[PDB]
Amino acid sequence: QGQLKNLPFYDVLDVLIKPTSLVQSSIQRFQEKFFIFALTPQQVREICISRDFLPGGRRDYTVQVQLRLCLATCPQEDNYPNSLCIKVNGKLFPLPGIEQKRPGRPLNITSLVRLSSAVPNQISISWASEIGKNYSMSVYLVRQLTSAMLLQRLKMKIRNPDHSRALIKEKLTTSLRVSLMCPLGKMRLTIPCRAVTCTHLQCFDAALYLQMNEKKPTWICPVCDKKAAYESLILDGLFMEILNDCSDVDEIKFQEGSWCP
Ligand SMILES: [Zn+2]
Repeated sequence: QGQLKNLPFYDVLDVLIKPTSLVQSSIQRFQEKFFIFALTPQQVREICISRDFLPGGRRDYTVQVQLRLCLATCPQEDNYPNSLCIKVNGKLFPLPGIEQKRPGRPLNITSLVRLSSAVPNQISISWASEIGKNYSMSVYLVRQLTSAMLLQRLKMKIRNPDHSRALIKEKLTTSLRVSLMCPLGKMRLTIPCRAVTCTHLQCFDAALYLQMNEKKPTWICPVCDKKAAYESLILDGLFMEILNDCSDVDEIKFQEGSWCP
């Protein structure tokens, strides 16, 4: 209870505060709760040496303290309570009526964190309750990953050319036409990719798809607009073979796994 969905661009290094119910008075609308964590000496050093270019162009800590809120039992997306107000060591953390419907995201609170092991850090959370909607907070130490990093990991996880040949033949059992260009970026595919759930043969470029979700993480497949989560992604060996053999060719027709332009 209170566990959140995995974020593909973060590695969890530690749980600083385990999922914890934000208990509400039933009588008063507005609520406030305080939480303490304390970094170890090695965690402080971890943050301090971690600075690098982030997306946006800013140099900052890539090892971060990340606060997440969600409804309360299975893994949930980030969701905020009505009138959420967060203070960290007394300083207000700006966030990036009855029906507040604004979508939650993880909060990088590192820049208000006291980078010390001798002194505890403190977080205050205020909110206004809503009937039959219960929330939970947790705080993690995370390393933010780039798209290159996700790409690399994705490479270490690729699909037999024969799998797609059987979909070709178990589909045609006229002519099956497919493009070698990215529907996202319009240039020639470099690393061809789709979700295992996708029933189409058309691929998209892994690197460019992960660059887009790095900025605005929607995880929607550009070909068919179904869910295309990071963990569902595969790289098609067949389209990789075809890419190393073609040049100046944009589209191909498959027959009963042969292929012409
Ligand atoms: Zn799709």
